[PDB]
Amino acid sequence: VQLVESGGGLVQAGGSLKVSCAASGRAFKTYRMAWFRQAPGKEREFVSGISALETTYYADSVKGRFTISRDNTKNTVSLQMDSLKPEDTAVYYCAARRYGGTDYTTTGSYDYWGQGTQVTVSS
Amino acid sequence: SAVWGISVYGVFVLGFYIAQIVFSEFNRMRLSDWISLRPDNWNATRVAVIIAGYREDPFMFKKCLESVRDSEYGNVARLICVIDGDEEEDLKMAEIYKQVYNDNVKKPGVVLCESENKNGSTIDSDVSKNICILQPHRGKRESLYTGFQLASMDPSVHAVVLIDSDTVLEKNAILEVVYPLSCDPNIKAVAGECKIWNTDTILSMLVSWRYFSAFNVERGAQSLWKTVQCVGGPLGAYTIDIINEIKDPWITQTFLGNKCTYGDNRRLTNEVLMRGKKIVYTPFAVGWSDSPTNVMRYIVQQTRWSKSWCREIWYTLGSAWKHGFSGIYLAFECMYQIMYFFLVMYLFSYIAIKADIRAQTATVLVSTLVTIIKSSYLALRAKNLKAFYFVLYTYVYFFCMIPARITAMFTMWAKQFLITYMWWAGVLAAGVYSIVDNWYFDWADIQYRFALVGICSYLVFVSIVLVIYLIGKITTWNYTPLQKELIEERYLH
Amino acid sequence: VQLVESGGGLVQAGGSLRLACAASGRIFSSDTLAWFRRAPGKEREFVAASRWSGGGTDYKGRFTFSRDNTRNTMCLEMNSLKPEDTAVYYCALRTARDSYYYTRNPTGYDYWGQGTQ
Ligand SMILES: CCCCCCCCCCCCCCCCCC(=O)OC[C@H](COP(=O)(O)OCCN)OC(=O)CCCCCCCCCCCCCCCCC
Ligand SMILES: CC(C)CCC[C@@H](C)[C@H]1CC[C@H]2[C@@H]3CC=C4C[C@@H](OC(=O)CCC(=O)O)CC[C@]4(C)[C@H]3CC[C@]12C
Ligand SMILES: [Mn+2]
Repeated sequence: VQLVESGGGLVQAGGSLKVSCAASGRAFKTYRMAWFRQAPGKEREFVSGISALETTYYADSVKGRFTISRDNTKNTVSLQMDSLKPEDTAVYYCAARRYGGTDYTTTGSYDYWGQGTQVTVSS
Repeated sequence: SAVWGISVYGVFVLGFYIAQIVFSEFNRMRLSDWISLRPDNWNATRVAVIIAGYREDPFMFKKCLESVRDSEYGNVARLICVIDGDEEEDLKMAEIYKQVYNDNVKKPGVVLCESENKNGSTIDSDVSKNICILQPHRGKRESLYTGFQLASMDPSVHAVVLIDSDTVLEKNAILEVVYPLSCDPNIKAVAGECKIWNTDTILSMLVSWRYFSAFNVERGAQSLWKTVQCVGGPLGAYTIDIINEIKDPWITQTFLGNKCTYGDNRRLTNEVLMRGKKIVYTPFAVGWSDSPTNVMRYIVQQTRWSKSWCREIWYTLGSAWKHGFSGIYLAFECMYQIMYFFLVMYLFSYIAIKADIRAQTATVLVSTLVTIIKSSYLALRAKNLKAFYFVLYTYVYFFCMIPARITAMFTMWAKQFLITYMWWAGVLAAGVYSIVDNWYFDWADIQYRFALVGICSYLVFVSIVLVIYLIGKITTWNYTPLQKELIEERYLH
Repeated sequence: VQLVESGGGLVQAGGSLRLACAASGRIFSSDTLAWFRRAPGKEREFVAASRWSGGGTDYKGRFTFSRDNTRNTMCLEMNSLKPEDTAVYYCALRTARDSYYYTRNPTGYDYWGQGTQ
């Protein structure tokens, strides 16, 4: 499967942005889509993800902070940026997984990745 | 949507089953109360036993003759045996009859049905000699008419008992099917319970359990309102006046597609129901008959029964109209059968098209739960632990009755099982599409792991039931006590 | 179906004698067993009978009919015997293959036991 990341931009604090991870292949609903952020200071950390059965998973202070949704019409997954703050400036990546274990936060659990997109916020 | 449909399906099935159980229990209590007032050595009503059959097994025919002879009653007018065929190979059962009873075959010149004189005295001279009948092969329906004429000539005969050539009677079977009709003048026909002696085959045991459940539930519910359907057959009684007055319409009717040897019983029951007379069913009388052990033969029999039911449903509704404040339950059940078939077909099509793991697991779990409840009720009523094997009846029912019903509806180089093969191919393709589309492993999702656990538990339960059934056959525990002496006598020939 | 019986002996006005008739085979639950007072050489008469399924027939009240229904044998007991009453008995059996009516005629009976006093 091929994952293409598009979106992002430079906005003020508290703005709204939309990020979408385009994908295509023989099957897309079977794949599990998750979003990972990467900052220069630290390593990649799990922030949000959705399973095959439209189950919503969020990290700490992401339960009501961000919303994740997917549609099978265009086979893409989109995430909404709500209440952006400067400490959230990181490179966002999308991953697709077909077979996996119980854990999902682990970076190495997902066997696929994408180019990623750059999101920067200052004030 | 799907969950709401599954819930309403389950609640409707449970409610109907509970209502039928209550009706059967009330009917059983009423029959027990009636029996409690029965005087000792009651022989008010005479019995004229009529036996008909074709290609009967010699051992089975001898056992049936012994069983009817072993029946204990105050007075029996005569025993009438009618044999469908008169060929040279058909004389074996006639000679067997000569071993048990007198040699009075007295081969008629021609079958009486199309004879100008429709009187039994033409071919019979003495009423106490237990005359036999050897008519040419012209249909099983014609055989019963000759026996009916033979029984009708005696003014001392007040009722008759219809038993098949293969069925096995008990000592008190005759009394239990003739007592209820005497107490109430409105009641004229009594139906006896039918059981299957052999249960070695998985199909045979499931068929036996289904027959037992039907007789103990649907027949009781019908008899509570006194609207019993298919009263005739093995272990069945009929009052002489009704049969005497309806013999001509039952035999003069013509059909477009008729089997070489089928025999019509639903038509006779409907004709009895036209007069408005009430029909009751009793479970005290027990009859034992064989069942087919082949899947193809069972499918053919189910197709024939479905075709007969579809043909007779037109006249079934008319009988309920004649009864005042009665027959509404019968009409509701008749509509419920087709409604249930259509709804289950729609549900199967929907779950096949959607191919959703959550919905399929939920509906299969609901079906397993309701089947387990039904099996538990059957075990409690029958006081036997073998009723828990009814859970596997769902598979054979789905794979046999539905194609049989489709073929029966379509009919109204065998080209009989072609529809069955098409249905099997369609269900296999649907299963392949469902399993291929949902091919992933995500243990993180709670719903996916729940569905996997449920389907694994269902498969484990099915495998465990199959294994315990298989080891029961080797242990011979599942073998019915009656069939043990039958096979022992067959071995000791 | 062969029937054999044993018993008899001294007769007294106040004495009572018990007779049992054993048969080999199956009764078929439809055959009636009957006794006869005297041998058919000169005069024979009916005394008592009862269907295997149930019921009874006398001539009385001096004759009691009992059926074991387990070992296919039956026992007959009489009280207040008379000098003219005591004679040979046969405990014959009648088959139901011919007809179910109560013939009551000794000619119709086919199975005859050995005559013992
Ligand atoms: C008597 C019978 C008893 C049967 C049960 C006995 C006990 C066994 C219980 C478990 C049964 C199997 C369940 C799945 C186990 C998967 C285990 C596993 O890890 O499999 C690996 C394999 C992929 O392996 P791979 O990708 O190489 O590596 C993965 C990790 N890196 O993973 C896979 O390929 C997983 C594929 C699983 C697909 C399962 C089917 C899902 C959909 C089922 C729908 C059924 C609908 C039926 C129709 C209903 C209509 C009403
Ligand atoms: C890839 C291949 C080898 C697998 C094929 C899978 C299906 C063909 C099988 C698996 C389990 C079966 C099911 C188990 C239980 C039921 C319930 C049954 O409905 C009732 O319970 C009626 C009850 C009654 O009134 O008797 C309808 C069929 C159904 C869905 C069965 C349909 C056929 C199924 C789906
Ligand atoms: Mn047969």
